[PDB]
Amino acid sequence: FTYSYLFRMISHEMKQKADQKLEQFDITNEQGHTLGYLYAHQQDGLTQNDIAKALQRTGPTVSNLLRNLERKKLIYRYVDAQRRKNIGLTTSGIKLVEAFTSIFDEMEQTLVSQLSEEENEQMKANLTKMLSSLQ
Amino acid sequence: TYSYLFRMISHEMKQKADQKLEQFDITNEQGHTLGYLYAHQQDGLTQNDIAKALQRTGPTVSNLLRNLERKKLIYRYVKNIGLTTSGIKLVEAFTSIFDEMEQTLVSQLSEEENEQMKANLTKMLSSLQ
Repeated sequence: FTYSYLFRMISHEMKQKADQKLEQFDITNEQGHTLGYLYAHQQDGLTQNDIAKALQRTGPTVSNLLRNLERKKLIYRYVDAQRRKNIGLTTSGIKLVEAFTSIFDEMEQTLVSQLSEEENEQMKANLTKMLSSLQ
Repeated sequence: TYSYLFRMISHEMKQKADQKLEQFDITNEQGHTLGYLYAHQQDGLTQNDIAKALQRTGPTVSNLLRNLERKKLIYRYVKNIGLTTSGIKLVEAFTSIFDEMEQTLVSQLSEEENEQMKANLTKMLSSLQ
């Protein structure tokens, strides 16, 4: 009945559904954020350390994740010419990020199709006001 | 998008909770310790008991308890750790944080906007199973 219970149960359930979707590509939640992160910043060169930071996880944890992604050849790496290893997405890696990026859009549409046009509009405005009141 | 909004809100809700908690001069970890003691006092807890239930190291708990004891929120006897009356009263007071936050949000919308808002969220939550 409370907004705290509703907001948290939804977020929880949304993550549960999204991860459910990502596992059909045999990708975990964290592997998903890593891949997505690389897809959004492959323009200049990311190091294992950059990923660990933005991801807020330990080097050895990140190292083991890149290795797993690496064996599938979804990423590759080259030493920087300017003592650090840059990580890059492979073509299949880009296709995979594009494939499950469409699934997330699909989830957003399913949620929307749950309310009428007017209800969606009001819901979005009200969620915004509440998001501000807390900020 | 709903995904973005629901994640940002859950993030801010969490912070708001901590911010209010800090108004009692209590950290999140300190709050959990007190709460743990509040619900598991009946038999007598040692630092070890607290550390394992909280999944924290001996020094962390040792530090937490020391901070708490200097405020007389807890006490110890031959060593079991117990919650004092002010400690129990403080833990009960934590409830106002959830209530205050619920009302602050509610007061953002009209009475009907709230019923609509809550019914729609319930629907969305169901579609999510």
